[PDB]
Amino acid sequence: TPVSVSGGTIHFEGKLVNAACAVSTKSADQTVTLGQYRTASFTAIGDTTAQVPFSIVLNDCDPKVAATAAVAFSGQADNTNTNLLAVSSADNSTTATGVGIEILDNTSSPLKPDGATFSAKQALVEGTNTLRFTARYKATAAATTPGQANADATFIMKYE
Repeated sequence: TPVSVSGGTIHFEGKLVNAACAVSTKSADQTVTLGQYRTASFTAIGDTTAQVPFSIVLNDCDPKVAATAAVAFSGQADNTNTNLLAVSSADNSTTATGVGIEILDNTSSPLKPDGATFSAKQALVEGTNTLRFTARYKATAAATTPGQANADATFIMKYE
């Protein structure tokens, strides 16, 4: 018996600015796999899947230029809960409904995906610095439907 599954990926891009730090070329164009989940196991508004880790790696940082770094995220927001990213599918596949994608900083704080809600400021050390995040699905309806649940977002660095 086939199973109904919801899952997909989120793709992140950012500007390559030679500011206080330089963003790794790997981090500035990356795809994070969120997993596949049994659709029937989403049974209530607010159900969430496991947090999937991803990183933004900064190279060649100079704390003398800027003591701290933070990140904001921008994408098309879910209409039911605008603190989540709306999900989409490829043309050959159906889109899941009743879920959005949540991004959290390393303090476990969700970030509104409006391009102006920045993560907790992190102290920089000379050279390479790792900024850690997670992503997951969050149900926006009690009854969800199966399919692909992908998103595209941009990230924005703030050095202070």
